[PDB]
Amino acid sequence: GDLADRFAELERRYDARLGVYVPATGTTAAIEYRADERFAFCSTFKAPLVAAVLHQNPLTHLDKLITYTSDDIRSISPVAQQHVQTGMTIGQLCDAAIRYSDGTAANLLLADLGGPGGGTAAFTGYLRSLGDTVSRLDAEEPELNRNPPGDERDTTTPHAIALVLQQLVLGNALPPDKRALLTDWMARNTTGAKRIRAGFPADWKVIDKTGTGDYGRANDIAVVWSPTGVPYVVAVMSDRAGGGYDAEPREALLAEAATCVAGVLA
Repeated sequence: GDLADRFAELERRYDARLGVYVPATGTTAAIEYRADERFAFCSTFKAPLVAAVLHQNPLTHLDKLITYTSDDIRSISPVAQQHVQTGMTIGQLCDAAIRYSDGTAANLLLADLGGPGGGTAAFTGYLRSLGDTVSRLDAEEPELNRNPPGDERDTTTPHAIALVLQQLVLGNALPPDKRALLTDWMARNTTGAKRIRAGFPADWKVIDKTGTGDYGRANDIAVVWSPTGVPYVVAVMSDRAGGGYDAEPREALLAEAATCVAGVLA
């Protein structure tokens, strides 16, 4: 049979472009479909963003209180928009950026990393530090969701983001204490319940970070553990740019791609 042909079928059926990368392991072949094509990050960048902040600071930084105003809410911010009077610690911002894709939390973390004018360049440099010479972040929330198809700004590839996530969660990019915090935030994220999680049987552990944006963009990046505890990284990216900037993103496409990945990893 041919898994690439089945991913092409999914593209036809959803009127979408699909990108998949599951890195090879000691027990398994890579899965790669449009893996070197660019896709917008959308909120998937918030996982490596939290990694960057963890990397750059001692863990005491998690307790630093960040203050902001209602004028700083410029994107979908389910947590931050309720704490304008209290502020939020860095740890709380990390939590909100991963579990609620909070755009203001992500913009505040970008500013923590790079200063007000340098956060996106700082983030890009963190990915350069992991060996990623393709990905680039250029805008903050919400504009990073909104670039036209073909614009390289605010893009990654399934191959690049999968190998970043592999290094962050399974590899040694972060010390194991910091790694555990990133893994726990991703593990307590329910935003992706209808994406990669929906394509893996309930006895597999799935931690993930979703992304959603214009031109029908729906992404999910996950680490999964088999019932016997074998880990894999699964990156699924999609867009529906043929439908225009207001094309509906389709979570189900990512669930079905994930089902096809789970069928070959099971």
